[PDB]
Amino acid sequence: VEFSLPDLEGRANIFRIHSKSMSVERGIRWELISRLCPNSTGAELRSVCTEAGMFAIRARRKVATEKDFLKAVDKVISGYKK
Amino acid sequence: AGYDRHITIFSPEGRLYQVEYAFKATNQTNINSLAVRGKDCTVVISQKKVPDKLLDPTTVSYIFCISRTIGMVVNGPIPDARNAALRAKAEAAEFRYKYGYDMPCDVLAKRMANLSQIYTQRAYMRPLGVILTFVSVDEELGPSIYKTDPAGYYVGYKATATGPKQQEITTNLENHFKKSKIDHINEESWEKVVEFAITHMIDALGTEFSKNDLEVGVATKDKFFTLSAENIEERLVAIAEQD
Amino acid sequence: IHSRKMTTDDDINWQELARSTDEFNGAQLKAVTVEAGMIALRNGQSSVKHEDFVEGISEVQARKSKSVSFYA
Amino acid sequence: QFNPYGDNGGTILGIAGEDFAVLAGDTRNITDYSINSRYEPKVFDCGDNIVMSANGFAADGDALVKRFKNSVKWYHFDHNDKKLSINSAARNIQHLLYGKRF
Amino acid sequence: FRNNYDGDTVTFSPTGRLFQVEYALEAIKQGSVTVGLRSNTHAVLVALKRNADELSSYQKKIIKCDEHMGLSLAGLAPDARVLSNYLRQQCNYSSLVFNRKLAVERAGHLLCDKAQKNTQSYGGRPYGVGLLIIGYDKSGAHLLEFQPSGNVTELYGTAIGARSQGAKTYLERTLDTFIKIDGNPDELIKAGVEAISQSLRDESLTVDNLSIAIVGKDTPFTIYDGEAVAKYI
Amino acid sequence: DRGVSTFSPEGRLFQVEYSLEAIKLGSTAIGIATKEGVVLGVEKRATSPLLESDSIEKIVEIDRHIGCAMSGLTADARSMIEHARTAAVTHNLYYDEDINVESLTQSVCDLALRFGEGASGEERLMSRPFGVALLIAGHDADDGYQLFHAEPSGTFYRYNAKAIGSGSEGAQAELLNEWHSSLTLKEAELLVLKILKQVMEEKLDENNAQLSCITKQDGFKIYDNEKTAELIKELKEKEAAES
Amino acid sequence: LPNEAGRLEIFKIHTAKVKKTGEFDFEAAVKMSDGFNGADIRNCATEAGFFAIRDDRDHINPDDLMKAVRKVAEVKK
Amino acid sequence: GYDRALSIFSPDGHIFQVEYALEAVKRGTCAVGVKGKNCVVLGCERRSTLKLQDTRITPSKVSKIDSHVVLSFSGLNADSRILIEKARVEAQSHRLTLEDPVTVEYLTRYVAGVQQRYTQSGGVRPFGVSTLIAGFDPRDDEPKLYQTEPSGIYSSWSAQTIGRNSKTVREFLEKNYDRKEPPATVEECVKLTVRSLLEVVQTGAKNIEITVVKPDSDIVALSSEEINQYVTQIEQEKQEQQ
Amino acid sequence: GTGYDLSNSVFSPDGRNFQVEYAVKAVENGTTSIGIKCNDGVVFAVEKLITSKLLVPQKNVKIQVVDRHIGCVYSGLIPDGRHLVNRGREEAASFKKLYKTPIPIPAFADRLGQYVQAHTLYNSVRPFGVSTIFGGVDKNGAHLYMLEPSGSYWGYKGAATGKGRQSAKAELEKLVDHHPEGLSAREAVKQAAKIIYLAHEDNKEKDFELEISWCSLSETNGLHKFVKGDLLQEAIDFAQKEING
Repeated sequence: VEFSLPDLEGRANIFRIHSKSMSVERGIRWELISRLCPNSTGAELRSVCTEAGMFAIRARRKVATEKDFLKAVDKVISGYKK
Repeated sequence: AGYDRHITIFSPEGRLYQVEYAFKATNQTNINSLAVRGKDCTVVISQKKVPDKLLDPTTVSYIFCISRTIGMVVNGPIPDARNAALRAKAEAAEFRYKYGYDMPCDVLAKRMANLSQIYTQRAYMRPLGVILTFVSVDEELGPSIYKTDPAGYYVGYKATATGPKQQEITTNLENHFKKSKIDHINEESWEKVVEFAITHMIDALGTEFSKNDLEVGVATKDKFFTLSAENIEERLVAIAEQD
Repeated sequence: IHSRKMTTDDDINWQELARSTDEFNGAQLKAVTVEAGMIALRNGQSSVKHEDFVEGISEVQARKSKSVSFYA
Repeated sequence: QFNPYGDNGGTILGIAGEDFAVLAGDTRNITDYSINSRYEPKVFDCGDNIVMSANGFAADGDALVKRFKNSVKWYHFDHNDKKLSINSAARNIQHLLYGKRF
Repeated sequence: FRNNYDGDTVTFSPTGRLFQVEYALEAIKQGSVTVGLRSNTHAVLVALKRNADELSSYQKKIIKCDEHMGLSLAGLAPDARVLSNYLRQQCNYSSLVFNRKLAVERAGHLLCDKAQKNTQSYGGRPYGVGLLIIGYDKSGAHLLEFQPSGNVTELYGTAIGARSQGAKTYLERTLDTFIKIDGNPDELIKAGVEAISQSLRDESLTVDNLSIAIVGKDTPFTIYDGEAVAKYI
Repeated sequence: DRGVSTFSPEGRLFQVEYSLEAIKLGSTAIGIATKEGVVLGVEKRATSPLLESDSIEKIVEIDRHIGCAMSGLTADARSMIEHARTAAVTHNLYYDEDINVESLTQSVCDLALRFGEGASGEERLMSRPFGVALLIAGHDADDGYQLFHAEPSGTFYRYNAKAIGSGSEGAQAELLNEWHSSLTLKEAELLVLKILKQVMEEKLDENNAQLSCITKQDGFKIYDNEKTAELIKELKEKEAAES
Repeated sequence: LPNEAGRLEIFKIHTAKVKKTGEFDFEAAVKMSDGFNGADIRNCATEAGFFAIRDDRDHINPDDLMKAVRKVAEVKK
Repeated sequence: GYDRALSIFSPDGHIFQVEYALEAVKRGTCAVGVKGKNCVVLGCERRSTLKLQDTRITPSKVSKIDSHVVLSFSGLNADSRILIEKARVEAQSHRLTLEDPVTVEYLTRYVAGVQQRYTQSGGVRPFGVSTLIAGFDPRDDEPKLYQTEPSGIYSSWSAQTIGRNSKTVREFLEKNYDRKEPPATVEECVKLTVRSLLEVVQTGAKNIEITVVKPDSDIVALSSEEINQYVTQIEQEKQEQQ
Repeated sequence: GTGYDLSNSVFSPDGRNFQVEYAVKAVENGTTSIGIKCNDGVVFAVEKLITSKLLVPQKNVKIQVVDRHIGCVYSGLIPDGRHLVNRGREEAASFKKLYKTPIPIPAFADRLGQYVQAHTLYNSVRPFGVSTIFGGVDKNGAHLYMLEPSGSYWGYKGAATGKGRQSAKAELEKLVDHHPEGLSAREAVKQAAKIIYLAHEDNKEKDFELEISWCSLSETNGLHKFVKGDLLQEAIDFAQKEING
């Protein structure tokens, strides 16, 4: 059974799924978030939603924004490299 | 670099693993040799065996005639022996054109040693395993024996042996030469020279060997010849004619 | 031997399937029978046709599986 | 000493017309007063509506032609059987001719 | 270990040949199914062309080397081209030097030698591509199988690519019949299409995947390409 | 380092696989070939006041009938262009006419094979393969308007439309729905802008996008900043009136 | 490693307790080895015997013995 | 043969050797170029800590590539000579052959090209240097500023900064320049350049070397005396904005 | 031990490099081929494996000619054997031009020997994994030689190599003893065919097709020619008569 590398359509679904439970303020398209991943594993995806929430809590927020999700992709992938 | 025995470079200890292993297990190929000097000949006896009845033992060669006058006795395997033979033969011939003169044992020995050394430093070649004993009866020195060994080391002998009955051969000749006060025996005919050789051989290796189990190469002034099978039995029977 | 134990539609040709599998071992021919049944399980069939087995081979048996036809 | 270069005669005539063109040539091949051939095609079809004749000295004709025949073949392979244009073929010859002049 | 003998192409291993070489034989099966068949007067090549997409256009699985010769590839593309150029070069020179077309046999043996040289060279590699090379020379009709380690076999019929064993069962039965039809192109051609669709078992056949090439006693290298293969199914 | 002749159990070389990894990290290049032209569009990206954003573009002209847009490493695409210009120039001199886009891709792909230690088949002078993939678009008088995707692996396929880059998975999917066989040059360019807007996390300006076109009365023609912006101006209003 | 002499003695000794048709030429058998000590020689004996269980007999030919020593040599050193 | 590998792929689609080349530049000294719309200013560090250097034969950071073109760098001097030499030859090659003064774009392509080669080609490694190339095209009064990396990539930039604390100097510069209103007068564009480069050199007003390039071969290096004066002034400005 | 399994550019303590051992092994992993010296000639025969009816007779004969009077047959892997021979050929053409005489069988042994030995001094060239049995008639008598993959070679009276090496030496050693060396060249085809039959008994998973060739100075006149027709056909019968099954 694979748990290696999923598709663009696939990355989108796993993002959509962790952020339901969260409050959010509008302007999110999952597709856009997915786009910034050149290659991921399931571990990385879980890290994008949870990290995106943290930028909001520092500013003191309950909601998540399109900006936050982008910011979390950039951090996670780059650390994974090397 | 790499490592010290995956490519040829110095060991931790300043040794070379490849030359020492080249000394050892290239004489254990069911080969034992001796060379002794005549008065006006040079004699070599060397073992040479054929394990099939289906292997023509004529082609089986480990005394080679390098030129019409020069012989080279190889201790070690036929893949190696022909790399050294090709070099020897070429060197012999080249020498003959260029310098106008027949090739001495010593010059050939020295040239081959230096070449092996270069191949020892190379990281994409090996030193050959073979031990090469070059024989003739030079008109510039008399009967001669010069031996090279695999490390790029070489040195002249008056009588030599190889294979682990080295001690036995040496001691019998040493005691003999200390008594007679000479390192060459005196006798004209080649026949009596081969009988002297056999005497020391039989005692020392503790056995006698068949015609096809021996190969005897004789150096004479301006000829080197190998003795036919009947000719090698004639000699073994001739000492036993005495008995 | 495999096809006694379990239902089949009694049309399945071992020789033909055998040409279709390359470098299969005995245990792996037994795992194809299981996968042929997993097709069958999804399909709502209680037996296996030839097709059902062909599809079984395509899926993993985990040591060798004949399905190669990709390259553009 | 040596110069193989001479002459072998023959005559060719090319006429461009309204939709058509001819390459007419005699079939006599000589070296001096001796007859080398009394039929030997002196117009030859290289393919692609291109017919060709190298009149003069034979020895150069044969060479010029062989270099060019392999170019017709290589043009096809390397460009998926796209047929050779009269103008393009003319440029290709120019380069051949110019390639030996030593 | 695997990793111990894999790194350069100059090592043998206890198996009798290098691991990498087996991986080159494996690649052929990945690439396209091509069947080869002959009678004794003509020889027929049938090949399935694959592309990647709807809006992709096919990659050619027949490369014509001469007006009496061509070959099919199966496996790695980039090597199949480097080989087809070499064969072009070999062909032409034969014609320039010897006035000679280049026999299938003659070509196979030159190609083999080139293959040994690139499997003793350490930076070099097996090609990773097998080829079915067809011709009609003055040796008769021919099919040869080339493998990228230098294995060259002359055959009546064979297949490389997807379920080779698949096609081989078909051919071996219908063999005795079709090969004694000597002087009728169409039958041998019709047997080729009948075969190739039964090797398939996770693909289907269609007109513009299929492409047929025949060479023979009265057929100079001719491809039926796209539409015109319908009339051989 | 890493083998240059060492394949996977499938038989796909490490170096090829690694080639595929650099490609996926560039900015999208999208081509649609139509019946009146080929459109090639790129996302140039980056907007800064410390950046000259309209002095850099990713659509470079090879010839008066051939362009290429790239995606992947840009430094690598310079060696590919130097080889490609030389080959096209030498063919225009010999036969006076246009070189075929498929023909060009094969000539380039031949020199993509060198990397590593040499062969005895080939002299391998480089160290890695090229880490850029290209969409080469052109015109020829014998197949009209065409679009080609060259992979650095060796494979080159003709397409009617293809996208490459990071955002290609989405992009291609859109291309198919929008694609039909009565599509024209003017529609295709508008549509390119739609695709580009959708996938951006920004506003589409001509300092993050560049258009280009092919018409056969002018060859390969760059759709200039001034025209591309006028097209962007028209987009924003019309889209923002469907909402 | 044995002698030629050592191999002969041990072949003769092993086939003495054994039941056989025909006088055996141990001398060939020795050639067909190259340095087999007593344990290796025993495997050759039983090997011959296997074709004799099949040939439905408690005796063995010269013919069996030549084949037998060679098959054991090939399957190892 | 030493045409075999010495630069290999990453699994991430980078190259190991290019990632390591950029690190040497960062540890290094800082060079900057800021544009007016009349000049292009280049600042280069000379932070002599020790006083036992004799500084008329201590290497400079400013090279002529051509009489209207300069190259500045941050990185290993040893590698930079090798690049600097090939770039002078290329300016003279054009001059000889085209009968024409050199255009900035082609030179940049050339500088990019040797570095690009050495990543691609085997038994060589890329240089340890990033550069800034600037100058003016012939019969042209608008400034030109290019950046090249030892990856071999290249770009134009309105202003760019390299070496140690590149972040800090970009970030600052961004607040003090607009493309719509860049500076007209030499004095104020130089004031800004000296002020950015003060903030990273620490103490420096003889350790900062300014060279201001106006159109077509008016290239003039401002001196210590002049620089000390702008630093005084900056110490007056910082208590007018308090 | 180690380094000697990947290289040949350094020397084993065993006196025998592990890579060299692997080369011999692939020889025994081929087919049987043999060679018979006789009182005027040499006769060569090989077992050609039949797997399928998709293979064609006498185009996948493993007998390949060099010069005019040397026939060369092998056991091991096909590509190694053909490349080795193609090199023999080239040296043979060179020989003929230069010395205006055909290439000897002893000369050819040396030519092959030096190409193999060269690849066993270098780790940068990989050697051959075939044993090639060859021979002919020349100006200086009849010769049978066998080349082994170390770069060891000698002249033999009889030779075998391959899967069926043992069974072949047995059947040969009886026939050679009985005769002075192998009697006539005619007789030798019949004898050969018996040897192949015994050698088949180690295969038995494939059928075989018998292929013989000869080089004879009394019934071919010094040329290498195939043995086919009547002579091959009497030989199949002789084998099947005495050898039963």
